[PDB]
Amino acid sequence: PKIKTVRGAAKRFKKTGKGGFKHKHANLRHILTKKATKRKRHLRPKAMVSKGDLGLVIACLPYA
Amino acid sequence: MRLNTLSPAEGSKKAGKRLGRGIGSGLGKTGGRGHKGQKSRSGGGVRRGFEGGQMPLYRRLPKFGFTSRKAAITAEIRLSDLAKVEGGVVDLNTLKAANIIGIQIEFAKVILAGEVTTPVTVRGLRVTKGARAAIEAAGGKIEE
Amino acid sequence: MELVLKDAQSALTVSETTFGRDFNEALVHQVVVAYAAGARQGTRAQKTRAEVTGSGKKPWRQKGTGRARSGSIKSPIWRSGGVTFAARPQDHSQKVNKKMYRGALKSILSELVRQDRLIVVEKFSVEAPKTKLLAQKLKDMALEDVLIITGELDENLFLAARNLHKVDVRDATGIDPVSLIAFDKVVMTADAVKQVEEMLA
Amino acid sequence: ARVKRGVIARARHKKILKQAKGYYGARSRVYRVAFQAVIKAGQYAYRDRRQRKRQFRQLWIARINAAARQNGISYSKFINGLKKASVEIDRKILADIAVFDKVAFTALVEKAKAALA
RNA sequence: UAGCGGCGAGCGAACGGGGAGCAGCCCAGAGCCUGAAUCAGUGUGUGUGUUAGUGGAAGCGUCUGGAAAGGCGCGCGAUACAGGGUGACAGCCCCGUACACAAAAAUGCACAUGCUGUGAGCUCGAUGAGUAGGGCGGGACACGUGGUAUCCUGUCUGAAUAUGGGGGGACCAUCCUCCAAGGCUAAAUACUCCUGACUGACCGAUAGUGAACCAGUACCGUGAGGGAAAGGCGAAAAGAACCCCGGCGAGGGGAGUGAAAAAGAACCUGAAACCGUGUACGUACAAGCAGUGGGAGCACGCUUAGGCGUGUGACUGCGUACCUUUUGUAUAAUGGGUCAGCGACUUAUAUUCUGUAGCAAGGUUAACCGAAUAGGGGAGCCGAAGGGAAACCGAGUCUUAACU
Ligand SMILES: [Mg+2]
Ligand SMILES: [Mg+2]
Ligand SMILES: [Mg+2]
Ligand SMILES: [Mg+2]
Ligand SMILES: [Mg+2]
Ligand SMILES: [Mg+2]
Ligand SMILES: [Mg+2]
Ligand SMILES: [Mg+2]
Ligand SMILES: [Mg+2]
Ligand SMILES: [Mg+2]
Ligand SMILES: [Mg+2]
Ligand SMILES: [Mg+2]
Ligand SMILES: [Mg+2]
Ligand SMILES: [Mg+2]
Ligand SMILES: [Mg+2]
Ligand SMILES: [Mg+2]
Ligand SMILES: [Mg+2]
Repeated sequence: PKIKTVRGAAKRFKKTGKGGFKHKHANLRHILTKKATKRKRHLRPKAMVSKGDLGLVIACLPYA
Repeated sequence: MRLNTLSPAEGSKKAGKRLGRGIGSGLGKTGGRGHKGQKSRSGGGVRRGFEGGQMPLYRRLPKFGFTSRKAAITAEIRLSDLAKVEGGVVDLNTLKAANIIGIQIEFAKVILAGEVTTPVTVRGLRVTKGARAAIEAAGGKIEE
Repeated sequence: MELVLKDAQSALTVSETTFGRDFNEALVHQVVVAYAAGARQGTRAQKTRAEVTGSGKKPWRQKGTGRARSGSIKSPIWRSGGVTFAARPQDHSQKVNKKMYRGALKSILSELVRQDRLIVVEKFSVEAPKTKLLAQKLKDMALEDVLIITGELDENLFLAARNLHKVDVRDATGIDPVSLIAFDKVVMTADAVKQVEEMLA
Repeated sequence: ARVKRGVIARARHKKILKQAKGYYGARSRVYRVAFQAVIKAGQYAYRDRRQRKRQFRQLWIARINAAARQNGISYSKFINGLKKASVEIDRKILADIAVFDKVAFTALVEKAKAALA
């Protein structure tokens, strides 16, 4: 039997064709941001071949 | 000619011999050539039971949310593997024995995968830029 | 191809035994072994029970008297109960695919080459219930008690074949890897069920 | 299924237990010897053997000294003469000859003494 | 998994799919026809189990041995050679095993029925209110009041009544589907106090039941309660007549038995810790983890020398056991009186790598069925397509007005 912390993926979750999860950024966005436009410029998720370790505790099937 | 020297020498089952190397790992224990503590011998993983500075916070950090799509799965038609296998009753509906979609779905698509044949007239909705032409060696139809 | 110089009837046939193949042990090993512990819907083994006449808790206090940190009449370390681990019944029983079981079986014509690939007829004068002289027809190979077995895609009456580990009947879709290479003399000649595939007799 | 570890029992123990140069007490009575006595020897023999080739080395060259310095001039100057002499020069243990065949040795002393520039 | 969740532990459905499996009925009523299929109790009978049972195959000589069951040689039986037994390991001795036979009586269950109950079946009926919703407080659904459907009700109220009414997850409309507030129901399904028959890569008396033993005993607690140790002579007792020492004892010596008493009853094998008796070397000016390297000498067996094996070890070079824990240990830190025997990284499901093996753009089955490891079964699972949150696009695709 194996429950996979549904919140682990209930936030930042997907496996690119290579496998590497595209994590995500955030920091200021939507919490309180006013200052610094470019800073805010956010982008679109990446990884940490340093944390993808744990960031893998989950996984299971090709879901969405 | 049997040798009365007290023996034979035939053939049967005396072994298959092999399957996988490394079929053992000091396991069952580790009581052996030394003071093998186990727990690899620090002092704070005794009965393991520990996974701390846990695997959640500061790395499972903030969120970029997600509606978690509705539209069933609706897997893509299949790897352009029509004809000589979709029954042959060209178009496509489900019970197929070399590229099937599973009946619980609804919509289809096609994608531009591998080969076709030529006989294959696909209504049954949706064409990919390519599959339109890929199945130009055929009858593109499409009822949607 | 052929089936080697013959006694009893005619000689042999040109069929296919799925080629006849070579042998890769990797298979037989994993396959015959997989078979041992196969009549195993479960099986005994409870000599365990870390929880015995475990009646009552703690004997000596914790502190005092010295004699070390005592606790629980059932203690594994102690004398009468508690087997630290051990286990339940449990399955053991494996699971072989099909491609493997059905995988490269027989080779008796290939290695026990000179030993077996015989084919005559099922033994019919064989009168209903009797073995008083099944030694009769067992001169039809004269190849003696030599483990030996059979198949005739027809449970018949043949069963007057009881003898410690002498000869056997085992018929129907019931080949059996072990019992194959567990004998040395296994003329099958279930006649027709020797079909390239469905030679399950 | 079973183990009755009791058969590899003394088979494991007698094994060493057979270390009774007396030793003494359980030092060959029980398992105090365990290894704490045999594992002992079992190391003493390593070095304090390995040691001998320097324990019989210094030995000879005490005698070797007493000899040549009893004919005049000692194990220091002595060897010097000897070494300055290619095919003409061998080395101790046999430079023990000074105890079974003096004159032989006493002759070597010569050849050494004279080689001396 | 979709959801729920200090969206934090952890909680997890259903739709739908494969199968085990299969059945629907009465009341809320009058009239008709009239005891009718319907269950259920009871007597009976067969079926079939259960409780006693019956009969059941073939061998001898010959060798060692106390004993043959084995060795050599020849001979039978064989749905029986499964197992147990007998003076050691037996298809042939002894109970069996296959195999075929059974039960005056009793009851299991099935069928057929007698009794009594019950009512079948058509005609005009008739469709379950202090009940559905609801305000309030809890409680049930994976679902924590949340935009929360839906199920209960403490409480306070309270409808339509079938050209009416509930559900389709807040809510409205729409269409789809279904009739609540009254009851009955086989089966697949859960279970071990027992009974019978079969089985074990499950134990072998610190194992296994606490208990192979007159064991929940003796034992300790006012109690509730708690909780042991303790198997073996031999093949048959043939359990040791009689004599001797002794105290009309212990105990023991002869003698008898017997293959053996070195088998003597505290009894099979009989290890260890521990204590005696015999003999040899060492030992009464000698310093310490007691061993190591020398190594004399004696005691001993040796080689028609050749400087040997063995116990010994005067004397002399080094030289402060281990464990564990620590920057670090002779350590004046723990841990060990010594032996003997138990005594701790297993197990199951699930993932992810490695080796390996089998098929390959494929690989594989689950529950289940089974002339039970076979085949049957592809529900389904994984991979060949990625991207965007998602609509959706697709070898693309995001991002942006953007084509960069
Ligand atoms: Mg240790
Ligand atoms: Mg430790
Ligand atoms: Mg499918
Ligand atoms: Mg308590
Ligand atoms: Mg026990
Ligand atoms: Mg199969
Ligand atoms: Mg040196
Ligand atoms: Mg809960
Ligand atoms: Mg009888
Ligand atoms: Mg409809
Ligand atoms: Mg016991
Ligand atoms: Mg015993
Ligand atoms: Mg005895
Ligand atoms: Mg002295
Ligand atoms: Mg010596
Ligand atoms: Mg350290
Ligand atoms: Mg200490």
